Amino acid sequence: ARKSLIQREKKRRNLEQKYHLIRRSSKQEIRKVTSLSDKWEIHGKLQSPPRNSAPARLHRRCFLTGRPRANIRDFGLSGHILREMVHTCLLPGATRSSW
Amino acid sequence: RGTVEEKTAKSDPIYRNRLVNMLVNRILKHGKKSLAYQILYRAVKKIQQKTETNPLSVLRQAIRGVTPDIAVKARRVGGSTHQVPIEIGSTQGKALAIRWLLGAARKRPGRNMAFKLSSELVDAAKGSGDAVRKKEETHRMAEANRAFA
Amino acid sequence: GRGDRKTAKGKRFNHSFGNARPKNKNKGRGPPKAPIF
Amino acid sequence: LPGGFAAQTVIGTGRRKCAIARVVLQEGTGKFIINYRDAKEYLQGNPLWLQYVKTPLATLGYETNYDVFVKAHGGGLSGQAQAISLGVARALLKVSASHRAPLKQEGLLTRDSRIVERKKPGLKKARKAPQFS
Amino acid sequence: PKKGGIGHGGLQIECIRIGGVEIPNHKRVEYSLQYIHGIGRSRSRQILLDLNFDNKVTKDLSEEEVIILRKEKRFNRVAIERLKEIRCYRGIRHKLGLPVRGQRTKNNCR
Amino acid sequence: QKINPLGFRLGTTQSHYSLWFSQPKNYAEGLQEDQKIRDCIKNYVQKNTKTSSGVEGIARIEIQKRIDLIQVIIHMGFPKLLIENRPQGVEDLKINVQKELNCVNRKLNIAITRIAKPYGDPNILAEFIAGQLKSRVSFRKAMKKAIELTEQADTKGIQIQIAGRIDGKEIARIEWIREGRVPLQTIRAKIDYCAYTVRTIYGVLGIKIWIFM
Amino acid sequence: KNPFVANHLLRKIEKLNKKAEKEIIVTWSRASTIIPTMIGHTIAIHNGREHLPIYITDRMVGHKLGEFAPTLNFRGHA
Amino acid sequence: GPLSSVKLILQGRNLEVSDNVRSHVEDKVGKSVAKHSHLVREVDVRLSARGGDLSKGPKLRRCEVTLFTKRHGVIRAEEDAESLYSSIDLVSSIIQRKLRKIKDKVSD
Amino acid sequence: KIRIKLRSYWVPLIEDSCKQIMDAARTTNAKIMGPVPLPTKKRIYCVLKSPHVHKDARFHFEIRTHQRLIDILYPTAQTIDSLMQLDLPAGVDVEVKL
RNA sequence: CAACGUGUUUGGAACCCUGAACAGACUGCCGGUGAUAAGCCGGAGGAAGGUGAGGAUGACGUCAAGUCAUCAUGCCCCUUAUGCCCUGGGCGACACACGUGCUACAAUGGCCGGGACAAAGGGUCGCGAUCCCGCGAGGGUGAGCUAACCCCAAAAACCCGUCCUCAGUUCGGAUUGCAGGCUGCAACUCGCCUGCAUGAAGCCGGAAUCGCUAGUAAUCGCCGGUCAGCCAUACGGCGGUGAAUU
Repeated sequence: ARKSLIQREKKRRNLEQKYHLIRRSSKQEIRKVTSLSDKWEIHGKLQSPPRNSAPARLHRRCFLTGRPRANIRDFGLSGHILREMVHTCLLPGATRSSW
Repeated sequence: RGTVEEKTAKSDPIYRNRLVNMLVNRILKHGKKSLAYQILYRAVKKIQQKTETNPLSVLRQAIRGVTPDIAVKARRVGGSTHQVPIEIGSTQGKALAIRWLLGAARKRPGRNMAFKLSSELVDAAKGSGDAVRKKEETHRMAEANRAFA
Repeated sequence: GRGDRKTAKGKRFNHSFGNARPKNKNKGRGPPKAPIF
Repeated sequence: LPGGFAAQTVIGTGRRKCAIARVVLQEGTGKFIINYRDAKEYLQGNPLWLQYVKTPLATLGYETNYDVFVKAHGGGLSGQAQAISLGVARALLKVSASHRAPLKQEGLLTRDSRIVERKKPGLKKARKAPQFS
Repeated sequence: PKKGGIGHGGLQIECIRIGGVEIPNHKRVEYSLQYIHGIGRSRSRQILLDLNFDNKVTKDLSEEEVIILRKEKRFNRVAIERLKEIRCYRGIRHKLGLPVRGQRTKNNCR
Repeated sequence: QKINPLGFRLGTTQSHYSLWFSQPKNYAEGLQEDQKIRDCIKNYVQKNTKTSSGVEGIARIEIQKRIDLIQVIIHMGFPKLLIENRPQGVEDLKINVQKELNCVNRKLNIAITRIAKPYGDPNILAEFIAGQLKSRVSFRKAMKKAIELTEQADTKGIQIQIAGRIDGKEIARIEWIREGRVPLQTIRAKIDYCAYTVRTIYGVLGIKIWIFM
Repeated sequence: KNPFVANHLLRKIEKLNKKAEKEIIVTWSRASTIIPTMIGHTIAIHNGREHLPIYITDRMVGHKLGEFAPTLNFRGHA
Repeated sequence: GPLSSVKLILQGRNLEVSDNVRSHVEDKVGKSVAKHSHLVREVDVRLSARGGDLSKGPKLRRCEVTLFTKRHGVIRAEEDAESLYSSIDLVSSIIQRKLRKIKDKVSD
Repeated sequence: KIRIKLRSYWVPLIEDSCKQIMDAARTTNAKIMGPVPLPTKKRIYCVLKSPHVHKDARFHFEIRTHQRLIDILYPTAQTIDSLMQLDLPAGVDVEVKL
């Protein structure tokens, strides 16, 4: 896409690995409500201040071009780029079968 | 296109008849062949309960009174549309016969399809109901225009 | 029919689970009809 | 039903589309078994299916003469019955091959090309197309 | 027969006939064939009067014909009070499970 | 419109290049690694021979992973032009390629091979007509020059398509010349093609070379 | 299970409901709940462009805030 | 198509349409296919403009009119003129010949 | 006692690589279970063909993961050194399990 | 495939299947027709007979067709902005119009109970078997599986019984209310799903119009992709039953 949005996904990924295990391992302890049910509402206050470290906000664009849509996830590439890395003998095993 | 490869037509499942198997294929609606099978053999077990002859006899004698010998083919010459009648073949008259018989059998209400096909079937066996009247109204139209060819 | 999501055929069409289309037929069922005699 | 055989003496194979069927054809009476059920209760009443099972033996008129308990899976019931039928035909070939001339003259040793065509992209059911106006 | 306030069903099969009542609970129709152990397949004809008493009591046990009309329209005068988007789309009779209304909203466009 | 030959013939007579066999998340990461290696080699030789005189013509970059060791073969036609003469070319290649793979510190052997006849290899010949055509030389002189330049160097059949905006125009054209058999449909036939984009001053040109061998 | 509150709105509760009552005070973050310690306060809900003053009764309790503020200025001769 | 006629459908591409434009459309197209006695189903009049002071190329106004009639097929006419009004009058003439082709071919 | 798995995208490489591994394993030691071909993990992908709007006429290509199980019976020291002697195949993924 | 009673415990490679190589079908043989030929019609053999079936495949070219929002780029233009970051909206509005699909309008039907048989896929941040709680969506516990092992996963139409057996109905399920659950910082605008409540229109459709020549049409389910979850009734596939007509 644009040059900004690739680095949007980059810096959003840096905020993911910044305190991924810390904040979501905290949520591993919040949802464990065996000890208490009514309290910890404020402790959702401590859930709050990661904002772009929400993994719901993290996309997966095509790394070679950057189309946010039609990313076949098992290859990491987009729709149309995936042809010319099959049609140029580049992807191994892409035997274009038309059974 | 030239032609169709000749034909393959098997006989009835339990009576070994090429007509009644044709009728069980025509009562078939979307693949439910065991149910159409069920409707036809409940109609035969119904027809043994109404009268006491062979169901081949009341069936074939019924469809003799539905089959037309001639029908209207609205043809064209020079842009002029003649309603000229052309003599229909035999197995074509079979397919049209159980066609009108079956669709007219899907109109008479009251009870399940065994009673419906039974009632319109004996009406074909007595010259009443609607299938043989449909034979007449498609038969008295080609009779009405013999002034063409 | 198939949109009738309060039925079994409707939940089978919707790819969901409720009373009428159960998992583990021992477990989970609506009220049972009693025509009797 | 018990009373096993555990061998492969006079076998026959058959396969309609996803429905395979292996048969063993024992010189018996006729109480014959699809996998571990009766023929009536497995072929689910009497449609044409049971009659396709009864077709090759009644071609030679060997209804009393044999007992063909069948091991079969895959596919649905009609094609499984057809694969039973051609299993009977290839089994009868492998006992008394002089029955080639009655069996092959009818359509019993052949195999139909019944195979579901694949969806073709831009269509809906390998021939069904979306309408346009 | 006649059931609780004014409403009643025809002379048909009993489960279906209780379905003909204004506003009963169909799962509790099925429970009213189970707690009372009423014979559902038998019609509304051939019912003992003790079974009719048990039916009228158990139908008093849950909210019904006029009562649910009253409370739902209480949530409709509630749905006049406090200026909500549901209420604003009922001043203008839209749909509030939210279809895309760029086309085809004719449960309410009429 | 027409399918491209190196895509079409992949089951037989044409082999893949990035020849390493893996699992899905590791497939995406291995494809990352492949693309950065081809980037570093292409950008490397383009820089360190842009300062040098002529064109290089690197056709294939095969990447193979037997063990934790990566064989990289480079198929250029003029391999003497690359090295700094003891071996220091391929040594500095190995430095900058080691710069972007050292997740698991696994060894890699960058080799280099010769094209048998460099005019007969459509990426190299497409680079030649790219270079001369990027200079101010007409389509006809340069394109016929590529044809007789090819047929002196033993090629069965050839097709050259040069796309729009030839010498001075504001209407795009296509100009293709063929000699001999180029059967694009025959699956056994072993046609190798290239599709190079020339980035000129008054526009973009497209060269597409099919070679039937 | 747990209603959801924006924490600056919680600090608006902890600022006005601890010291003294007040007025129109602005919030973003439309998705918050009612929280019956907010009744009588006027909350300014963002509607796409501006902030609206909406008085909060005890009848409005058990919902979220932007049901009260419409976002589309459809006057409408459609 | 003011009343009783085929159903009118406009398309405006690169063009803010006015009163005089679509008024001239329904009056010239509609009132020149007003002596019709045709139950044509649908008229799609797609009225795009291009070039000149808008972009690169000469000043163009290009109309396509398509009639999805019952009466022996579908027809379309695209003309490109210096003004909107010359476009729509010119397509109006073309569709007069195409409809007289249809009506006159229904003979005998 | 050892099971090695051979997965690839290429049939002459598993054919020739498993060919020579079976060759060396037979000529260096005793009886060894043959290569059983266990079936093809093959999977398909539909790629929207044209860049812009052409929803029909797409390009669905399929990747084929061939695999053979091959089992060597008895771990002998020069046989383990025979198998670990051969770091031969070009890409074919080999795995070890009991 | 077989035994032991509900394993890796024993045999066998004999069926099936997997998957590499080979063979086969080429008007090859026969008859007859045709300038002797191309062929054409039939017959035998054969699993298959005249492109066996389906696919991939798409010449020179057209529409100066579509794409400068996949990507690359000539030229032009903006540059303390036509660039960039963040929160809320919006792409989901709604008098109407056009198009494609799904559900239906019922007794070949609908419901309930009990029975029966698939294929192809997907899955180690996952798929999640078992047991318990809950009417349920779901919660916990988490054995087994890097996949021919395990799980998703119950296939459904179909068969056998009970009811309605002609009604706007036990057809149909729209819309709305109350109460929940899940995902995720967050579910109001704008997610899905469960439990109850309501039961709209709709009795096979005017003018016109579309798909299909056989395992096809019609019909019944299952899976995948993207994906935290979903708007999917779509798309890409896969089986089941399975025609009529030329």
